[PDB]
Amino acid sequence: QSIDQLIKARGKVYFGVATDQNRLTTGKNAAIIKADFGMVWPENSMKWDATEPSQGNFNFAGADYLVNWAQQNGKLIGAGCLVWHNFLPSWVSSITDKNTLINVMKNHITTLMTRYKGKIRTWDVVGEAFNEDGSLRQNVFLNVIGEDYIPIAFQTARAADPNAKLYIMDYNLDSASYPKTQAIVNRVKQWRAAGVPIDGIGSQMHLSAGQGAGVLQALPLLASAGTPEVSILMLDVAGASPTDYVNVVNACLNVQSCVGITVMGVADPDSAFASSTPLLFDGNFNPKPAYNAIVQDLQQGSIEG
Ligand SMILES: O=[N+]([O-])c1ccc2nn[nH]c2c1
Repeated sequence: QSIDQLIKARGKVYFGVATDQNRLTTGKNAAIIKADFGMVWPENSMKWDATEPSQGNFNFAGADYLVNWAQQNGKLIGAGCLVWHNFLPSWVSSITDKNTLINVMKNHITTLMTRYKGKIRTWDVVGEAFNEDGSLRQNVFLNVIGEDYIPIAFQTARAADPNAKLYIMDYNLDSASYPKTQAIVNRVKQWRAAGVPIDGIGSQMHLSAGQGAGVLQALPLLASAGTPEVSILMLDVAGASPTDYVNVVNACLNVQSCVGITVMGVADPDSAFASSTPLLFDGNFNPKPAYNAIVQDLQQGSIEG
């Protein structure tokens, strides 16, 4: 059974997966994605160091392949991350002039979003902007531009493609009592109050065993920022326990504004954390216990009021 179909039947938008051209042309990835997933994200091909490796020199072959494959196969597309300290070329992080960095950031945003205008459901505009203690991360953007870089990025994105849902994403938002979780909620509330167009918070859920249960409290806390959407991104779970995975899925189901879940890949050998066997399919492309547990969970209705 298809977990995407099953989650749609429970009123959600999608169950998605990260992929790219290499995956689609090897293994059984394309067959599994066609059958079982409803949204794709580029694993690597939309990163800044993939797409703009030197100034104004855009590389779109990989991203184009994924977007076209998704279109041809009737899948939604998410993409990102546009402004991120990760995977950022040294030509960017060496800029010291404020107006230059502002325009470099804006052109990166606008060029990527314009190319795919109208085709992308969700853009992750700003990623990993917070320190663990909840203060803003001192990346090049914060150091050179200051905290206005976040509002500027979102407004620029809204202008470039008003159809897209614009997200901020971060990791270690998996515990309701952790400082980072409350801090992103607080900052997003105040950005939105000031007119900054943040449509979603995406929680990047690279989990260790046993962390699924806590998401049942963290995800509702994230939703309390009042964004129209929240989502689960980059999901994998060390050990791939059915209990962890079912708890994450149920957190999504419990949170009205949660639109869906994206897993970080299809099969274990293709994970960056392969030795932790953290995905839903094994090295034979058979569904693992966790996949089947999710299927059982989604088939079984809850008693609603
Ligand atoms: O959910 N995802 O797996 C995922 C992968 C790569 C991304 N880049 N920006 N957002 C992303 C989400």
